[PDB]
Amino acid sequence: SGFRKMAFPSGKVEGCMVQVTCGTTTLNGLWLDDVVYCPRHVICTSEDMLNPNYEDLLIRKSNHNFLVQAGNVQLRVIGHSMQNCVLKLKVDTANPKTPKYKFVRIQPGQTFSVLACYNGSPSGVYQCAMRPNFTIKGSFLNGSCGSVGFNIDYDCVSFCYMHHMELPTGVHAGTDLEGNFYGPFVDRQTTQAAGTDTTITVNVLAWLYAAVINGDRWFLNRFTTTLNDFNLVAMKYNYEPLTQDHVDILGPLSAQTGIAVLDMCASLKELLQNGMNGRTILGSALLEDEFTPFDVVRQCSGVTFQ
Amino acid sequence: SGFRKMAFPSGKVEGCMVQVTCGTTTLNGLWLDDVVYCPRHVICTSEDMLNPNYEDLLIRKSNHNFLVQAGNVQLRVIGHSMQNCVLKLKVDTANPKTPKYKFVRIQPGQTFSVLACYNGSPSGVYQCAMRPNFTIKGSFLNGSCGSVGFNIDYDCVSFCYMHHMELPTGVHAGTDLEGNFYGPFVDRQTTQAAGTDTTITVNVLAWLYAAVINGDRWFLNRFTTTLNDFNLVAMKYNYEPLTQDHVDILGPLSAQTGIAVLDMCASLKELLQNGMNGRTILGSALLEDEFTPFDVVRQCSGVTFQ
Ligand SMILES: *C(=N)[C@H](C[C@@H]1CCNC1=O)NC(=O)[C@@H]1[C@@H]2[C@H](CN1C(=O)[C@@H](NC(=O)C(F)(F)F)C(C)(C)C)C2(C)C
Ligand SMILES: *C(=N)[C@H](C[C@@H]1CCNC1=O)NC(=O)[C@@H]1[C@@H]2[C@H](CN1C(=O)[C@@H](NC(=O)C(F)(F)F)C(C)(C)C)C2(C)C
Repeated sequence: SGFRKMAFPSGKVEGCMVQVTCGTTTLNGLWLDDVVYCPRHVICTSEDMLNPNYEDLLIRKSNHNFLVQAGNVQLRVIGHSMQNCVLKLKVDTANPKTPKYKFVRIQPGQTFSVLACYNGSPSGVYQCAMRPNFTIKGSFLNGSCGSVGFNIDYDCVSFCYMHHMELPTGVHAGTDLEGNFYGPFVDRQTTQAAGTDTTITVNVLAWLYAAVINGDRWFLNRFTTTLNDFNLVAMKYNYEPLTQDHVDILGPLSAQTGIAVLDMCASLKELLQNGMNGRTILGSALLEDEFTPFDVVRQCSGVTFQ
Repeated sequence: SGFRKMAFPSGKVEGCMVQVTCGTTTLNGLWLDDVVYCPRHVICTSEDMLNPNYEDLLIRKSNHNFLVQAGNVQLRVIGHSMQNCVLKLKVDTANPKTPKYKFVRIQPGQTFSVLACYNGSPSGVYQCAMRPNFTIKGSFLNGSCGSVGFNIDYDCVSFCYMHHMELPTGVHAGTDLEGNFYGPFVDRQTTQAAGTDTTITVNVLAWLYAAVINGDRWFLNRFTTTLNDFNLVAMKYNYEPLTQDHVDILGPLSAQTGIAVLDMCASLKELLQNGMNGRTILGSALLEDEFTPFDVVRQCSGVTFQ
C-alpha cells in the first residue's frame, strides 16, 4: 500500500515558532509556556562568530535588547539566561498554543521530523536521522537556526533537535533543547570535520521488512546465519554492529512478516556481497538506513496523532 | 546547504480534518466553513463496492445517517448532496479554523503534499507528484480515503487531491475537490490498469539545477543542443517532450546558476545515453523527477508560509 519518507504533522510545532532579533542578527525561536528557546549565537555580530565569547556578549545585553515577535505581536522579554549553547528568554505572555511537550536527547540511529523555518515562519517539513557521527543530512539556509527537530507520541511533542550550523560537507549540526551539541561540534565559525559515518544496520533491516510487507521479496534467500558471523561481514562494509537489543527491537516486524530476524540478516549479507545487480527495493537502488523499526510499524500499520 | 523531499507544513490543513461515519464505513472528511467533503463510497457497504449505484444508495440516506466527528465534538448534518465522486455534508457549525483556501485541479507533473489521515486524525505528511498517467506514488492503508493533497501560497491553501483508491501496482488514484477523478479511474472495486508512465523531463532538469546549486557538478558537459534534437533522444527513454513553456519556466534556475537551459539538456542527454557509471547526484543513483522548478526555488531560496 506504498512506502514513503514520512514526517510527523507539524501543526502543533508551528504554533510554537517565533522570530528572535538581537542587534541585526535574526533567527528562529521556540515559544513554550512563557519561555523562548533559541541558539545563543543570536547575540553575535558577523565578526564575533569566528571566535566568540558568549558570556561576555550576554553581560552587555538587557531584556529590551531582544526583539521577540509572534506573528505581528511583540513579546516583551522579562528575563534572560544561557544554558550551554541555548538561550532562554522569559516572556510576559504564556503561549496559549503550547502543546504537551517534553525535551529529549535522542541516540544516534533515531529519526525525527525537522520543521525548517525562516523569520519565525515555517517553510517546510522533512524527516531526518541522527547519523552515527552525530550529524544530520538536512536542508537549511541562512536564518534557519532555531528550527527544531521533533517526534510526536499521541498528544506529546518530544523536541530533540535545534539547528545551529552547517559543516564543510553539506551536513548539519545542532543541540538538544538543553543546549548540548550532538557530537563534538562547537558554535563557532572555524574548521570542523564530521568523523567517518557508519551505516545504521538495524534501520536497514527495518527497511527490508518494510519492503516485504509491500510485496518486494526478490532479495529473500532460504539461508540463516548467526549474529556473530553476520557482524563480521558487515564490519567490512562500514555497517554498525547489530546488538541483541536491535534483534529484540525488530521482533514486531519479525512476528508480522513471519521472517526470523537472522534470516533477514542472511538476506542482507548477500546484498552486501553481491550488490543488487541492477534491481531496486521500494524504488531505490541503494540500501536505505533512515527508517527506524518504529517508523516502519507506524507507517505500515497507520498510527495517528491526537 | 542540503536538498530534501520537503513537504508543506500541515497545521492549516490538520485543523480541517474530521471523521465521517455512515453505517459501518468510516473515512476522513475535510471541514471548510459549514461543509464537509468526503469520498462518496462512504455510503457503501463492502459488497456494494464491487459495482455500486451511488445515486440509489444516497436516496435511502437522511442527514442523521451521517456521523461527523470533529475531535470529540459531533457535527449535526443539515443537508447532503453528491458532486461527481465527492459528497458534501452541510453542517450547523462553521469550522473556526478554516484557512483561506481554494480548490484547484493540478496538471500532470505538478507536486503537492499529502496529509495521510486515519479516523480523522493525521498520521503523517509527505510530498507527491501527479504522474503523467494520472496516478501518485503515495502511502495509504484502509481508512485513509478523504486524506487530501495540497499546496500553500503564503496564506492560501490550494487543495488539489482527495484520496479514493489503490491500483494493482501499489500506486494511488483520486479526485480533485469537485469530485472528478484524475485519469480514467472510477470508484468501484474492479480491475483497473494505470497506463504506461513517462518521466517528467522538466522536473529532472529542475533537479539537476538543484544539484549544481548544491555543489554537485560532475555531470555538466561543455556542449549545447537544440530543443528538437534533445527531444528525439529523450523519446527513446520514455521521457516527456520538453515544450518551450518548460524552457521558460526553467528561466529563473537558468539565470541563477548561469547555465543556459539547453546546456543542461545537453548534460541530460549524456546521462540518458551513458548512464551515471556508478556516481550519485544529490545522494541518488537514479535521476529524480518529483521536484518542480517551483519546488527547487522555494527550497534553495527559503520561501515561507504565513
Ligand atoms: C543559522 N541560522 C545558520 C545556518 C547555516 C547557514 C548555512 N546553512 C546553515 O545550516 N548557522 C550559522 O551560520 C552558523 C553559526 C556561525 C557560522 N555557522 C555556520 O553554520 C558555518 N559553519 C561553520 O563555520 C563550520 F564549518 F564550522 F561548520 C557556515 C560557514 C556559515 C556554514 C555559527 C555561530 C557557528
Ligand atoms: C479508502 N479508504 C480506501 C483506501 C485504500 C485501501 C488500501 N489502500 C488504499 O489506498 N479505498 C478503497 O478501499 C477503494 C474503494 C473501494 C475499493 N478500493 C480500493 O482501493 C481497491 N482498489 C481497486 O479495486 C482497484 F484495483 F480498482 F484499484 C482495493 C482492492 C481495496 C485496493 C472503492 C470504492 C474503489
